[PDB]
Amino acid sequence: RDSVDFSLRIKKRLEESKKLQRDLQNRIRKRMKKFGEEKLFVQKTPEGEAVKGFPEAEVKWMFGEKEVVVPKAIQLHLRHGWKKWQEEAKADLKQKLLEDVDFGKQYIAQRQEQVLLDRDRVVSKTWYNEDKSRWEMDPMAVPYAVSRKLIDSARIRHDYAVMYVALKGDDKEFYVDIKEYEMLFEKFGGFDALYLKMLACGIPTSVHLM
Amino acid sequence: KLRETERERLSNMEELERKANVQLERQLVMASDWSRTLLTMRGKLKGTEWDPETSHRINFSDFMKLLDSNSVQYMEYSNYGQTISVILPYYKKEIIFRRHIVDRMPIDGWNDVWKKLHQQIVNVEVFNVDVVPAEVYTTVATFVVWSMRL
Amino acid sequence: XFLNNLLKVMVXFLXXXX
Amino acid sequence: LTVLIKRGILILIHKKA
Amino acid sequence: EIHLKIVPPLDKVFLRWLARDLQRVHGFKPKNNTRAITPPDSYIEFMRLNGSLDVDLDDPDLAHLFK
Amino acid sequence: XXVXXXLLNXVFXXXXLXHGRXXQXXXXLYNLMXXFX
Amino acid sequence: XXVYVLVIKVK
Amino acid sequence: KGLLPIPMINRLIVSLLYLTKIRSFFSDRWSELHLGSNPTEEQDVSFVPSRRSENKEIVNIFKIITYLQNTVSIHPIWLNPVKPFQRSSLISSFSKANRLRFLNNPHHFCFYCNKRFPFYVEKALISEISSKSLHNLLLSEEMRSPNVREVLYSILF
Amino acid sequence: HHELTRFKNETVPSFIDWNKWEHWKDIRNWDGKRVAALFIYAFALLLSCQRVYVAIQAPRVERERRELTESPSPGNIEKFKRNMWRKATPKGLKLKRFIEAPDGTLVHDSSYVGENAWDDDLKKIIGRNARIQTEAKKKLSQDLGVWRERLATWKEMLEREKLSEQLNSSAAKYVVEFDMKEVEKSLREDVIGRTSETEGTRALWISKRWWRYRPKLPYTYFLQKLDSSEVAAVVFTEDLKRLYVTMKEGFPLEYIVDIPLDPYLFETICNAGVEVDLLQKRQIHYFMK
Amino acid sequence: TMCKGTGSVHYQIKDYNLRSGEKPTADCVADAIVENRAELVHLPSSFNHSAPLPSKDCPTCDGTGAMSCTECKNKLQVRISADDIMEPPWKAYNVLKKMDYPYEHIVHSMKDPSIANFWLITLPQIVGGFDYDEDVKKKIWWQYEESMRYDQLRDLVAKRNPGWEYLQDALVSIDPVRAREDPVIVKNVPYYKAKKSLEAESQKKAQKGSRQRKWWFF
Ligand SMILES: [Zn+2]
Ligand SMILES: [Zn+2]
Repeated sequence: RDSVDFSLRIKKRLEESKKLQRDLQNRIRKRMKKFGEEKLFVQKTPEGEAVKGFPEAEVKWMFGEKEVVVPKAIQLHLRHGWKKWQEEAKADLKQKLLEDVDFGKQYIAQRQEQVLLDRDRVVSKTWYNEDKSRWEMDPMAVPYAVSRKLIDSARIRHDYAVMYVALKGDDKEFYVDIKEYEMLFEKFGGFDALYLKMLACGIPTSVHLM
Repeated sequence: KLRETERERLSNMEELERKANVQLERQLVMASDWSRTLLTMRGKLKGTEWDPETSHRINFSDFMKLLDSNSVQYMEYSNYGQTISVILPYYKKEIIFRRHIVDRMPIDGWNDVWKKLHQQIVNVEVFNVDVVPAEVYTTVATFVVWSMRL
Repeated sequence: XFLNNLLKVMVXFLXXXX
Repeated sequence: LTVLIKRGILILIHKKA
Repeated sequence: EIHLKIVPPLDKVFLRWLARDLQRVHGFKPKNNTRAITPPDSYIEFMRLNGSLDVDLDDPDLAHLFK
Repeated sequence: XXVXXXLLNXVFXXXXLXHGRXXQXXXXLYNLMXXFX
Repeated sequence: XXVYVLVIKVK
Repeated sequence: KGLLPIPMINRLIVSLLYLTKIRSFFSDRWSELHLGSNPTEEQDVSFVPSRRSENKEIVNIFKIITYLQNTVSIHPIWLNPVKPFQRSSLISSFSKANRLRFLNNPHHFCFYCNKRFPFYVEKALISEISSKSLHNLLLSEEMRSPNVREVLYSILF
Repeated sequence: HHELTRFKNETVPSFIDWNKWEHWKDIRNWDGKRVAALFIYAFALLLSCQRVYVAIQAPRVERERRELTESPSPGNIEKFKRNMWRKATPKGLKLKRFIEAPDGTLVHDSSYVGENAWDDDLKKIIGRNARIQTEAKKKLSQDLGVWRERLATWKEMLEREKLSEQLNSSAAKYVVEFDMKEVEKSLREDVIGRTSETEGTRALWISKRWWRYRPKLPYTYFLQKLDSSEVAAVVFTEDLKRLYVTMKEGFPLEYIVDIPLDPYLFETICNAGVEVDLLQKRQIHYFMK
Repeated sequence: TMCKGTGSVHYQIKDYNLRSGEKPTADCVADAIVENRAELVHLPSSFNHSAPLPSKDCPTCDGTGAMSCTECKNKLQVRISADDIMEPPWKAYNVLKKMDYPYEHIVHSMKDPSIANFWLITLPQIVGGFDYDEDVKKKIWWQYEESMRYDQLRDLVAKRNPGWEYLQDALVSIDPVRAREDPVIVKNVPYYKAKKSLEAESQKKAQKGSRQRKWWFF
């Protein structure tokens, strides 16, 4: 009886998801019929080289001479509501942090302890290579410093072989390599994902040739 | 008290029995090795699986068709898995074993192939090759053949 | 730049020689 | 051992002979 | 200073799938006449662990003006 | 019978795996690629 | 037969 | 460490959690795992015991062979019912069980009595900077060590 | 072959298309050929089921007829099996036995002696040891100065239990269960507590006794030998083509094998728990090549 | 890859231009096919379809399944380095580095709280000589409990509780790449449903026959 009702609830939820998908596609068609006529077809993969674990059969939707991709429906509506909940939680915490003062100083002190521990952890993993006499740090812990906005600025060499990256509260431009970085991270994107992560977070990088 | 001496003496004979048995096992397996490498050289193993004859080659699709039906069970290996030859029985009642070198095992079947190999493999014989005496013999024999011609 | 200020006011002191 | 087929192909082989 | 190039020597197909899945997960569609949806305890717990609901002390609106 | 309360809201594809950045970061990602649209 | 750890048969 | 990935180190957890089945976008977990780990828990190679072991083998050979001759002849022409459970440490059995779930086959090399073995047992500087900026190295596409370069140069010599 | 290709291309796809289930579920339009196919399936199932009934029930009646024509306390026997099972398996390793019933359901064997082996409850130090012959036992007992029906009955019920366990091992599956506090204890005991003085003394042996001899060993023998954990040294060649072991019993102590490359070699080498080192050369050994 | 190495792809007629005056008959489709007036498309065998389409040999692989790399060109098919006499261990590592050392034999044992807790938290702390942090363990366990959901719903479907088809749509919705491969998800629900009722009718008819055969010998 319990599993039967669980099955019925799952059926109703997927029925609502399919109905939302149908009405969203109807809205998409109504909104963008102003441009051209539909050319729905399953375009067979012309690559023949997708050994990178990439999907096949790129569905090419043309409304006339234009391009458009069919989107998800219920996933977007969940993301909108959850982003809204995130924003209202931030607003509530901000308001209760300008109303309260004691928990305000406790909160900033806890964040100071967070930053202190993060700095100690990220600077426990460096060395000074006296042979070539430069401040060298494990490139592995570099995205960690990227995730916690620890990177001040990055100067990228030509031909994308090595970096010179500054740290906040410090005056050293550390020398960090890329070849072993991609040798270690060939499965998550590597330097491409790294560069697009400094570009997504707006970390200032300068292209220089030496 | 002396029953403990009985127990320890039977423990000694048990341990020595295990030692003799593993000795006999190792003696048997090197004896089989010497028997194989001796009986192959008189032509008595010719036509058998250990010393088969060359026939038509086999492609990749035929090879996984052989492997999926658990047919190929005696295999010869060379050069990092770039060359694998399959040995199969053919009805001649005489039953004769034949060699077919499989064509272009492409790059990367191994993660599945060794997944399916271990279920049907009974005996591997890899023909690992030396390089320096081989080249020495090749150049000396080339001089010998051309000197004999001239 | 708030994190930069907080990192500036309590600068690190470590060693680790290599 | 390593055969040289024309148009420059080096084919690896079994043991020898 | 800060500079950039619209023509990087990076990979191509990975950028194609990055952009396509970015369009597929967001598109352009916003919404305003909607209410907040309460997440499950799993989602809330993981976002607490990543500190997403950590409030904006970085901005100088009123968060860091008093301190 | 314990996970099913959350799994019913977790059968909704996988948004938590989809969410991996901020809103402003995603906006910058959207605006900073090429001008094909 | 092989090895058939509890969670294959229990769940 | 690249031959036996198990340390008999943090790549283990990433390999068993994330890598086993597009972008996946998540490299921060790796760093958060390894850097979120605080360690809180004689160069002399002795040659004597490995020399004494084979002498002990030499001593045992006499009795073993005499017992074998006295018992067995040759002519010219229980426990848990899985064998890998025997005579190993407990963790050897714990890690063998993950493999023996699918790989039950021991390959069974106990049979030798074919036609191939007749015998049977009987148990009883103006343009230099322009040249610098000109050169196209932006795509690497190579994918070692400098001493390897040394021997390559010597071999080319 | 010419007709076989046309068969595979047209008939079987159209056979499934006719046997498709968009019209099968509607019972009001079932054609005669559909009913003929239904009868074919029913007759095949009847044939297979009756055949397997007869094939399964035949050896049972065979053994019943064999028993009909052919025709020291139980606590002590259970304790003797307990002592042998304590001797055999390490602590922290339980084995449940399920019996395959004729109907098709796996039943739990609660009387398996692998279920409660490690759980607690002058002459008997000898009665719990069947590892020495009765002739030697009697010859030694006379030399001790001190019942043959007891050993006879022990032998008889020993062979009875042997034949019963041989019978019950035909249609059965087994499930292992672990005792992780004991697995963790063995971990602390023999993995971080492995204090053998042979830390890296495996390859320099090869380098020193280059002037020894090693004969050839097979592959599947090496796998089956490593599964039972009789190997305390595995020393690779740099190019994944050769092996030099230093084995713990027998003569000669060191062999040669050659290896095809499979991950499960790493898996079995680590599952046995064997020390792994690396034989590193100079450059001059590769430079005179 | 387009046959997934099998060498037998499914040939399908996508669109057929029918002459004005006929019906969509399989014979007229074949008549258009023998004159090549129907769209012959090749589909990989990876897409498990409920109807077995006509499987013909793959035009790309010539029945082999192995393709030479077109990036490797004939002019650049040759090297000049003495690699065969001087094979180093890095060639052994290069052929080694694409077989992945299967984690699946332990991962399919990790569907249990005790085993996955031992492998996931404690054993690295023991061998390495360190300790985790609280948020690290929490994120590990949270992502693991997110990962276990697919085989949870798989086990729920496999019991064949009434209305398992809704749970089966849940299975195909939570994670598609694993859902396209498992045999536990039947492609056509009415097919297996009426095949189950047909097998039931078959087994009762079999027992009635096996019982009525016993009343002719007395
Ligand atoms: Zn093909
Ligand atoms: Zn190529």
